[PDB]
Amino acid sequence: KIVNIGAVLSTRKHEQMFREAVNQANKRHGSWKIQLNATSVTHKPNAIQMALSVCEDLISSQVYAILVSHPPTPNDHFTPTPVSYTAGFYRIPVLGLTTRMSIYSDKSIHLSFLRTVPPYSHQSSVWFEMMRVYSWNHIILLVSDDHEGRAAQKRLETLLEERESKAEKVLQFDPGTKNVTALLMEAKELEARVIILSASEDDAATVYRAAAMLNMTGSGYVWLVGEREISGNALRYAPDGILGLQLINGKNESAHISDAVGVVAQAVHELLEKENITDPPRGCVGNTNIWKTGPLFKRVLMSSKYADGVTGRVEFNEDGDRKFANYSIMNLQNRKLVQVGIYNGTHVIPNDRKIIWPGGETEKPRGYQMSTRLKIVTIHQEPFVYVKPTLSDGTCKEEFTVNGDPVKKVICTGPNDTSPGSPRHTVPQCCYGFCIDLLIKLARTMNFTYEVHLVADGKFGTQERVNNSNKKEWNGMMGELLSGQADMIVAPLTINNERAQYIEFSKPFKYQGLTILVKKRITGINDPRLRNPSDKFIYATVKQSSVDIYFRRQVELSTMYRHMEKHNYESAAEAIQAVRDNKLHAFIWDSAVLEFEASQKCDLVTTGELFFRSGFGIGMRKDSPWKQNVSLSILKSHENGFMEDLDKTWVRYQ
Amino acid sequence: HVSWRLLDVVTLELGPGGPRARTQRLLRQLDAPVFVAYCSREEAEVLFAEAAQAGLVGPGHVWLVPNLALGSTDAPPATFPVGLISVVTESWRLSLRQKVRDGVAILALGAHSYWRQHGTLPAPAGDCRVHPGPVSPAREAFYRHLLNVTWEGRDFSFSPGGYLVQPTMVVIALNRHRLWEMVGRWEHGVLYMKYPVWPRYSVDSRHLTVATLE
Amino acid sequence: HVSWRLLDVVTLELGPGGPRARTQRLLRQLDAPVFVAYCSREEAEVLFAEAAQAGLVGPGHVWLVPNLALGSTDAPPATFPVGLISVVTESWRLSLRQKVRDGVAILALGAHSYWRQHGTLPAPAGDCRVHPGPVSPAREAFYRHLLNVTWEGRDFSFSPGGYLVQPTMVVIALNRHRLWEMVGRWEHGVLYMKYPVWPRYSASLQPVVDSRHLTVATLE
Ligand SMILES: *[C@@H]1O[C@H](CO)[C@@H](O[C@@H]2O[C@H](CO)[C@@H](O[C@@H]3O[C@H](CO)[C@@H](O)[C@H](O)[C@@H]3O)[C@H](O)[C@H]2NC(C)=O)[C@H](O)[C@H]1NC(C)=O
Ligand SMILES: *[C@@H]1O[C@H](CO)[C@@H](O[C@@H]2O[C@H](CO)[C@@H](O)[C@H](O)[C@H]2NC(C)=O)[C@H](O)[C@H]1NC(C)=O
Ligand SMILES: *[C@@H]1O[C@H](CO)[C@@H](O[C@@H]2O[C@H](CO)[C@@H](O)[C@H](O)[C@H]2NC(C)=O)[C@H](O)[C@H]1NC(C)=O
Ligand SMILES: *[C@@H]1O[C@H](CO)[C@@H](O[C@@H]2O[C@H](CO)[C@@H](O)[C@H](O)[C@H]2NC(C)=O)[C@H](O)[C@H]1NC(C)=O
Ligand SMILES: *[C@@H]1O[C@H](CO)[C@@H](O[C@@H]2O[C@H](CO)[C@@H](O)[C@H](O)[C@H]2NC(C)=O)[C@H](O)[C@H]1NC(C)=O
Ligand SMILES: *[C@@H]1O[C@H](CO)[C@@H](O)[C@H](O)[C@H]1NC(C)=O
Ligand SMILES: *[C@@H]1O[C@H](CO)[C@@H](O)[C@H](O)[C@H]1NC(C)=O
Repeated sequence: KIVNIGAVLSTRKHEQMFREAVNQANKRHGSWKIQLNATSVTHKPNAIQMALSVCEDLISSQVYAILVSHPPTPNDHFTPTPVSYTAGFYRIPVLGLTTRMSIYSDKSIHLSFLRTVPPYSHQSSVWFEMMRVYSWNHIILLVSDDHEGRAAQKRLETLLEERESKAEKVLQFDPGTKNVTALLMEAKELEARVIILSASEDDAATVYRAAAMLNMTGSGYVWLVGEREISGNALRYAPDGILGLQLINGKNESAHISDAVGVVAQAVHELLEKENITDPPRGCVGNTNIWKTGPLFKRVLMSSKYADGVTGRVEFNEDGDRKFANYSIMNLQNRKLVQVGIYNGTHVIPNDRKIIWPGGETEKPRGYQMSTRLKIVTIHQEPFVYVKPTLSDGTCKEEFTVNGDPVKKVICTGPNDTSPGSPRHTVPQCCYGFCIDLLIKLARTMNFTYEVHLVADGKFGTQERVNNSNKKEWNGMMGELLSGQADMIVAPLTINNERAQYIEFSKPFKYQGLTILVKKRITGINDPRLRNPSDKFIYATVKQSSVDIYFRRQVELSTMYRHMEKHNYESAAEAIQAVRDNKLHAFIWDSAVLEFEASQKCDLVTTGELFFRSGFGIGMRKDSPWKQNVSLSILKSHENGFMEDLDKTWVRYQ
Repeated sequence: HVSWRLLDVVTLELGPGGPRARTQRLLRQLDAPVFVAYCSREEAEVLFAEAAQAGLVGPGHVWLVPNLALGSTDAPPATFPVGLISVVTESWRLSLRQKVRDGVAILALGAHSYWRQHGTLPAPAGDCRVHPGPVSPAREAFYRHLLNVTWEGRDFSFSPGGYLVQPTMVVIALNRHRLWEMVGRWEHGVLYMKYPVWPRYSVDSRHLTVATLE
Repeated sequence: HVSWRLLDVVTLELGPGGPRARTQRLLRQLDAPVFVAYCSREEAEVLFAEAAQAGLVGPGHVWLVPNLALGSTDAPPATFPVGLISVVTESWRLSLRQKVRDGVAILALGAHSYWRQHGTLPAPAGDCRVHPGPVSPAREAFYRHLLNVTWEGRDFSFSPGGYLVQPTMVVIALNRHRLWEMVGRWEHGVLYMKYPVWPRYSASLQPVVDSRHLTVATLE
């Protein structure tokens, strides 16, 4: 039972080296029960004749596993295609000594394949490890349009979704293009301060020179690239301080031979005993059939736990990855490279001396360039936000209060001067209230700069699957916050589960709930008049509100929505006049503002107690840098009786 | 715009000859009213035999399989449960002569469509030996000209990946006579039907009949 | 009251010369975190080595076996995973001299109980020349009187079956040095444990504590 294998190579000197290596590795066992062999050929330019030569190798010996390498020719992607396709028809295992392209990782197009060197996707994982070292959490992922680009983006997406913090505005550019300045200029606005790139070498030089023209290689920033972005001629356009990384002992592959035969040896003596092996597919013509045991041999070889090759302990993944290969981190230390870190799977050891960042500062630079002029959005609410027209002199009434202290007012732009019907009138109004004073305190504490402007929709905003069916984009104010129209939200805004996914909330500063309003009396939600709606009494709420979602997610209460959706004023405090008009009897709304209405006005009564608990709070975009501080500030105010004093001044004396 | 209360996902591996021991228990454990499967034809035969051994085959359960399996439409295989649903493109009229009539006609019409407006007849490539043509010439647009096409009322609108988009296709099922029969189709609009109710054709069974009044 | 949802019961053949393919095939396909197995020492060694072949001896799986195996109790053999769990009675480390002394003591205390009851012990009939096995009348009373005993804090007991009932027992394990160390005690139907959470070791100590378990602190 002479078990025979083969291996094709490139330089015809590594062929002699392979012959010597295989005959030396034959000395592992010589018990005469099992023997080994080898046959080697060299490459050729034409693909079709090369594949015919592979078929000649197939017929010339009942082969067991072919091995492939790369020649010094620069035709990268056209190198390993024919052998895999031809040998896949008989489930003949193939071993790629060195090929880093992404496409081969898919076991559905090259169903028989095994690799020892990891593809370009796996190095992305290393970045994540590095990303956790210095606490960077806002990224700018820059990638090309090639299949490797999609693979890298997908790998980084799943690895981020493991911890599931965020990605930040990935943008892809076409391959082999010039003047990429448009996308870079578009993405230069964002607050993130670290970029990641993985594309072609010429594309790397082009993006390097374009960023140099746009002045992005300067101080403070840092962006790191993959493996081939710091090779070839890309160094002729690269600035100092960009991180780089390569594999420990690649592109040699002679030592890699010393691994491959090894594992296949560790395979052969473990396979010939299963039950009924007895044959590989003999012939290369006419015999239209597959090997009866191909999948078995491939699966057994895949799970092989090899002991020690030249390149450490080598295993395989579910698809044939490198399984804990090594990586060396080099720095562009004044147009050179210095090995600063060793990545072996669990971390990167900073055993080196010093790392220089693109800015020249020798300390670890953080990203998240903090802005100074925010874009604050607000909404008209009776006891919290007061809006008035201005005196044509340039502002509105500057006068003392009951106590004599000046009530501070700002100037906010905003609406169209008429909510239901008007083209637009974007005019400045004078703008003062409780939340305005709280924002004044916050700005004084944290050195802010504010430009307040109202919403155009006039509504808070819920989920709405529009007639153009798609993902339900957020409505009005929340869409303005998410799209980038606004940057921070200060208003009497509820905190609910449906909003917690995309927004980060601060600690609540005023506890409040839901309560009924009538003009006398009434009861909570128990009466049959509400269990069974009556033609006399009318129950209406504010449309596009959190209460709409609350009544749109209750199983038993669904029918009340049937009433509520029938007629509900898509309106505001204007709908308050409904209770004055004796049309709408019951108005279900938030406790604080509706209770202030009872005290300020007359003949308006609130019945019973609350039936729901929530809270107001300042919200910001997902994982904004300010959160902690802002929250802390609010809590500190709550300690000093500031909130109680504001409560007194604004809604007590009434 | 629906709920789709999905039950669960299960992954199976079987070497049918000997290693299917744990697969039996794993297939016993499940419980769901709708099953959708995905495997090869021989793998389908062993999987359905194992399911029949397990017992989760009753008429109260329905199987769903893509066109990848059940390729041999012209021959109803054995050990297959009656009343499953599979979906195929327009191929009932297909045959050797049908494919012959389709292919050359579409290729020639595509060759002439680009000529219809300032065009010329194409020429073949070099050979399989010289390995020529590194660049993509203007004639590649001729290949791009083979995207939009129409004939015989059937829409052969294509896709940038090498397949057809907006297709006309039918949904099939196995009746009690062990022969593939037409059940419905999707003619560019919404689903059609020939049997408005599922006949659940064939003792410790399910889907009991319930009669009521309002 | 707990559900105790069984997964599978598997019977295997394990003779010194036997089909290894069948056992390996039946063992390689399994899915459960805990194991209970009933086998002898010469059986346990072979089965444990074969399980060590097919990757099932990590810090995630736990094995429990009765007192049938682990006969040596002083020389724990190889191929035994660290963390093996078994249950043995008291006198787990008592001296052989101490054991025989305790046996003589309980017999003497039973004899003393019989004299206090009636006055003396019965005469023996041990002729292995005749050996008639004539009749019960008197010796059965001595047996029934000896059926219960208690001496020097050791509370023994007996049943109609020749095995003592409800003694204080221990639950032992294997430390990181392949040595039997006491883990838990068992008295009067209430069970203790000296380790609040099962320390799981990996290839060499370095317990790779799980990612889905945490320590909550609270106060009265
Ligand atoms: C869809 O398939 C049709 C079927 O042949 C193809 O028609 C394309 O239609 C465009 C529309 O303008 C035509 O382009 C030509 O551009 C030249 C520019 O000077 C102009 O002089 C012509 O009068 C004509 O407008 C042309 O018929 C054809 N496109 C090309 C590139 O030849 C075409 O394959 C598909 N349509 C498209 C837009 O690709
Ligand atoms: C390719 O790798 C092999 C093995 O890692 C290298 O050969 C080793 O070279 C070192 C230094 O000269 C010696 O100490 C070892 O004894 C060699 N090992 C063997 C098995 O010969 C080889 O030099 C590498 N070639 C290149 C171009 O990097
Ligand atoms: C890979 O390299 C890392 C760092 O050089 C090694 O990490 C150490 O592993 C020990 C356990 O052997 C742990 O105490 C820590 O995780 C690390 N020790 C430290 C930081 O002092 C790791 O062992 C190496 N090998 C791998 C991951 O297989
Ligand atoms: C959050 O607040 C802390 C403390 O108020 C800020 O840290 C201070 O930053 C300034 C300028 O960068 C330093 O002069 C102080 O010494 C820092 N404080 C301490 C205690 O070291 C921090 O910058 C704030 N972060 C954000 C995002 O607002
Ligand atoms: C349990 O022990 C007690 C004494 O320790 C014994 O009970 C005596 O049994 C004799 C036998 O007929 C009778 O005199 C009485 O039933 C008991 N007498 C006294 C003074 O206790 C006996 O060994 C055990 N009990 C039983 C019921 O057998
Ligand atoms: C062994 O390899 C040599 C290499 O040329 C070949 O000639 C011979 O036929 C092979 N024999 C077997 C049994 O594989
Ligand atoms: C093209 O390059 C020029 C460089 O002078 C630049 O000004 C221009 O904005 C670029 N155009 C685009 C679309 O990027």
